[PDB]
Amino acid sequence: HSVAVIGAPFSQGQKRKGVEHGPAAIREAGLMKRLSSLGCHLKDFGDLSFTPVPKDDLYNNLIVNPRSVGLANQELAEVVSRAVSDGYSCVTLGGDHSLAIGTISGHARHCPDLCVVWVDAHADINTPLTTSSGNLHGQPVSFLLRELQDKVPQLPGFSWIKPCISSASIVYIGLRDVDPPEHFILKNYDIQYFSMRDIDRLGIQKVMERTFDLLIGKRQRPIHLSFDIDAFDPTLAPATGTPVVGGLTYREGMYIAEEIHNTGLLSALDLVEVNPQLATSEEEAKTTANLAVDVIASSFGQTREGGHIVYDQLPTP
Amino acid sequence: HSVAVIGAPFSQGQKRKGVEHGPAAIREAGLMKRLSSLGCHLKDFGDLSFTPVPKDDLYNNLIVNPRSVGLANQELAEVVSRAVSDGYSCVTLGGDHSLAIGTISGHARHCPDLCVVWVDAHADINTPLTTSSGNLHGQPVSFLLRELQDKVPQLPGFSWIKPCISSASIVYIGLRDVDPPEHFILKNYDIQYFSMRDIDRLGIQKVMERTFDLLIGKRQRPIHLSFDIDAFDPTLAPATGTPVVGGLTYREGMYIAEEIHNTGLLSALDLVEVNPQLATSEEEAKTTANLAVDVIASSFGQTREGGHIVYDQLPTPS
Amino acid sequence: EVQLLESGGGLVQPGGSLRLSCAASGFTFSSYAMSWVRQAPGKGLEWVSAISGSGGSTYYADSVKGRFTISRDNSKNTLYLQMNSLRAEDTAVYYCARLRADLGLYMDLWGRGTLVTVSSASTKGPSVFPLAPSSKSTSGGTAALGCLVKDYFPEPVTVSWNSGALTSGVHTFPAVLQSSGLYSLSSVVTVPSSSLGTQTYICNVNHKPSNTKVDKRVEPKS
Ligand SMILES: [Mn+2]
Ligand SMILES: [Mn+2]
Ligand SMILES: [Mn+2]
Ligand SMILES: [Mn+2]
Repeated sequence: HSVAVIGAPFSQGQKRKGVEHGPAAIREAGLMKRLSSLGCHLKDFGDLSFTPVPKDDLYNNLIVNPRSVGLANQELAEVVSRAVSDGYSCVTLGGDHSLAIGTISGHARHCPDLCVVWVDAHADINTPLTTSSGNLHGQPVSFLLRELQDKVPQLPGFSWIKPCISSASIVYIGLRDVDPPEHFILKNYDIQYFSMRDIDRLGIQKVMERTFDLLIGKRQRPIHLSFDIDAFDPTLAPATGTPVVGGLTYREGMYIAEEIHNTGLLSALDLVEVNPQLATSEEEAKTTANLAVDVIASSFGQTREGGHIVYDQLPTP
Repeated sequence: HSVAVIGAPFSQGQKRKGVEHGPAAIREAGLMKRLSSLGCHLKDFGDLSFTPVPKDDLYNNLIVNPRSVGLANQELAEVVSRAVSDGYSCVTLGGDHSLAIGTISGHARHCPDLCVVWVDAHADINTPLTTSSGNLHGQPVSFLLRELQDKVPQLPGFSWIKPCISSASIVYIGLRDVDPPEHFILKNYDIQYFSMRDIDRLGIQKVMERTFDLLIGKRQRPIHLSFDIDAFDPTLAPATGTPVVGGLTYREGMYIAEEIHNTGLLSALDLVEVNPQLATSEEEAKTTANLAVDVIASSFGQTREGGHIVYDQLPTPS
Repeated sequence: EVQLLESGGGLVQPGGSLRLSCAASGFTFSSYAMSWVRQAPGKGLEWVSAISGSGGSTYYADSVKGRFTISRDNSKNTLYLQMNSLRAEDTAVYYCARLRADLGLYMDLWGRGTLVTVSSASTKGPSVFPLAPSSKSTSGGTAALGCLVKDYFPEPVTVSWNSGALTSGVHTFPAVLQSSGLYSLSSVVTVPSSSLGTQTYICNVNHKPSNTKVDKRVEPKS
């Protein structure tokens, strides 16, 4: 098809920053070459605002970075809306998972009947009242849900976000760590999810078959794949944020991405929490980055059994 | 049964050097003790005539270097033909996957109706002209498929090879890293294969059941198991030249080997791409080597429950 | 349908370094080995280096061993040659060549070459002067008219007329090194005298080495 690549180096203050190198690491793992090889038109929009995290002290944590983030997401949503209207599928490299706000927002502006598949160990679905002060990396979904709106507070920089998606239009895969309220929210608002248990109990294949019966069961719709890197077992994905053990096998995540491709309706993708500072060694970093590249590529057709790259006939001696 | 062990120290050059220590590593992992324990009569034929150079580098690679392999394979095929006629099953330690040319050739000379099971992340079904002269780590099947001959060039040292096997008589397991032409060849010539997707699709159990329904469905045939070590996920198999991620689980590869044993038709086996210089540490080397030993052993009977060695005793102090 | 195209030729001083690139297209680049061969000014060919088509196998002439460094990137269909500690001796045209080992050794496809100059002199852009057509040859028949490209280093300059619109009657001459060790050349065009009155003539002079691209009108004086 056509594919738009958007760098979004987001952060939640010092001790949690470094993820900004996330997009650059994926890039440095030959993202462009591989998507090029699949035979898809590549417009890379470079990195986004990358506000140099102001004075890295003060009340910047309290208000300056969160206000700047909220607006950074606004800019992103604009780029995404622009890229998506021009007919491109949108790849968004992260960066913290918070960039999901902008991407699903900007996507929704031309694709209002879109659905979400959330591959992540966490549900990333708290209210801002439930924030851990190191804030928004794991509560982005709330602003987007059009049933949790009456219980989420208008924050500085987030005035622009209007609830894009219903609770019955996001489906989660990979759940391993969940805070009590999130579990409540998911049960309460009747949000569909498949955890490692469901994966083990049903098999990856049936999970995707159910997921598609839920989202695109009665109506063809554009799909937004938000992929958190922590979703994969930490042995595979050792350079992430709050990584949880008992995560997806390499083959399971390829299988997801592959399945998503086969539906044909992939409209945008997010690849997030790819912090290389987290890695102990160069190999740990590159292995995570390389895993990312694979996930994107698998979603856009790369088949492992051999590429779809045309060959009319072989040579003559 | 009886088992013949053949060392075949093949290589491409300095880059892929250490494959010659390939066998010796598997040996040093107690291959002999373990096959001995299964009850197999063991004739080890040591290491086969090598693939070295004099000055090294130069123009050796692309001229003398591939002539050396082509003829080395000829020698191997002779030893295999001899070992197989003497009634032995043939274990071939590698070495690069090129040695498969000789082994399937030499095997076919007394077992002309043989079928192949190719466990490898790659298909190694490129030609000599459809890819670089990189010592045919992924070119050993072309020379052996009768359907591919009109599209392969007679090379210096490969004059001797006559195509042993039909396209409907080799089945692949473990595909993860396939070049554009290879996929074309496999689709074009109608060659059956089960990759990781197909593994995840049906489970290892169905793969072995389908594999056997294809190859030995309508007539019992002697089976040639060519096992590339890269086939196993690189966490298991970290000491191979070209390691591809998302590879087979330990349990899946044992299950294959075990299934192959239960057919009872195993006539020869190749265990290759296990060059251990590639390893970062002693443990990485030995763990890969030890994995090899297991694979061979599983193919020749070693299992989790009972492990052969039948016991009808029922002791007491009566 | 199949091409090699060298780039990154330039001037470098004693002690200096430079990276030559070679674009390929029309074959599977990774299917064949490649080779760097250089031609010193007014001398024969000399082999420099070669690399395996797979990659990760590098060979060098004893003249360039441990100073030069062959490399490639099959994904982007490119060969390269990093050249360090260059001395005046290294001055030549460097041609990237496809290497074939089907029976013996032969290089079956070359690029257009790219110049490397190692002089301890400095890249100088040209002065461009208009050449008076002919005071006499103003009335009848035709008359020669040209551009002087003077005092530029190193080679080469390229000349076109009216942005390449005029090429019938155009003659561009080889340059010559003065005793000051500096290059100069001229490009002349023959048009009918009657046309000169009401047809504009401008030579376009491009010097890559100083990135000077001068457009210079030429018309008769008093
Ligand atoms: Mn997340
Ligand atoms: Mn997560
Ligand atoms: Mn192989
Ligand atoms: Mn292999």
